Amino acid sequence: RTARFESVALEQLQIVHISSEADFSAVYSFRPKNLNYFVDIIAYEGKLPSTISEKSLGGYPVDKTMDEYTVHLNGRHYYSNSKFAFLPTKKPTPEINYMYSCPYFNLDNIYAGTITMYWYRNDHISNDRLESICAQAARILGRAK
Amino acid sequence: KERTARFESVALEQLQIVHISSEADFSAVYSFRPKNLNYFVDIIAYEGKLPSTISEKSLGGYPVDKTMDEYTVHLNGRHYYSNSKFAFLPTKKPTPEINYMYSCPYFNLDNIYAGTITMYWYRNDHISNDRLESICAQAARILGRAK
Amino acid sequence: MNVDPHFDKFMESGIRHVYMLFENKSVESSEQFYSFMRTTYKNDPCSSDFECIERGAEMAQSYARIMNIKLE
Amino acid sequence: MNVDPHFDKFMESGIRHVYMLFENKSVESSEQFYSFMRTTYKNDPCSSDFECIERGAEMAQSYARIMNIKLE
Repeated sequence: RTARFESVALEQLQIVHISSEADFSAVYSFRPKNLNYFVDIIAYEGKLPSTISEKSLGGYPVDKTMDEYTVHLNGRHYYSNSKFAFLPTKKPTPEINYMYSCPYFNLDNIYAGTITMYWYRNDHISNDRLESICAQAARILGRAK
Repeated sequence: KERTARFESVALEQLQIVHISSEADFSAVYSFRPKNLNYFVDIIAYEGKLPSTISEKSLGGYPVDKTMDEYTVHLNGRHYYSNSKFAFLPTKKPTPEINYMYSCPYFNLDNIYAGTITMYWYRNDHISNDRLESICAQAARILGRAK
Repeated sequence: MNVDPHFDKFMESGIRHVYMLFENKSVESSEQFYSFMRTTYKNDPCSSDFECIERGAEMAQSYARIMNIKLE
Repeated sequence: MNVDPHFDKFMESGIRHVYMLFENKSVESSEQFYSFMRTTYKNDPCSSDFECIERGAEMAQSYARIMNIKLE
């Protein structure tokens, strides 16, 4: 394999996590290429929600029918109070008050994963700062492959 | 690389089988580019009588219109047949000399829509859709493995 | 996507009826499973919606017993 | 599709307004074209249908004039 994408997924999530002042932030990544049957966490920052704490964060099945998937294919960002399509667990995670996320597309211009920010406290910076932090990192992951 | 060059040898093998046993007038293997994206379609091998509307010009680098029925019917899992709509025939003109097309998709090792096997007639008697179905389907399985 | 609608039926049925009960999901367990579902399909493709929904189920089910995978 | 929908609007604009008028289409000509469109998009993506439709067209026509490709 060529890693290198994960070196860049680390650097950008650093920026995303701190700039957004989120509690927990993750880069999700789809598999196999262009079929998006599975979703992995390839980098996180912050403290894991209690529902994924001591559990594998990889190889979780993709429900293409949840809102976030379809919304990302329309090309807009997703936020939610209680819907975490990609978070690697079936259990609900009510300790999350808010999630904001944006797709990133690889060099072949295909939905390849998400950059996602999570809040345990119900306060968070504006969605507009969330967008520009998100989009600037999305653009960098897209070039990285 | 020359992965395509190997696939072309198989494409030529399976097209021969399809053209002759279908008794078509004109048979083609179409091949989308780029992988997974399908903005362009190429004839990579044909048999039979080139229709006038695509003689003497290039049969490569033609653009794909994804709103045309055949593209979406293929992605819905069906064979396509029509006596006027030729989504992929590399020409913007109609081709009234063609009485009937029949086509089935093939898909590659990665299970992506990668192209089509198509037969064409200039007479309006063709063997039944039912025979063409299994003729087309057996060559589709083999192209799908040829990566 | 531009996916083989039959493999995608067959694969999604395998995932929702079996693979999502897997107690130990990981990167390479999904890739072994995908590699088996892909090769099985490609050597003997199912031809229809109804045929795929149910060959995907019972083949993923077989895979579970072959490589002896913990469920529920 | 699961293509980046903004690049898709952008690439299809260039195709349906310019590339379709290329008098000499070929494996190569269509390869250089998509390669130019992908590079330009990936360096400076658009973030809007109306923008993407419109930049895609201009860049294409600009590529056309740059490479001196016969139209009509």
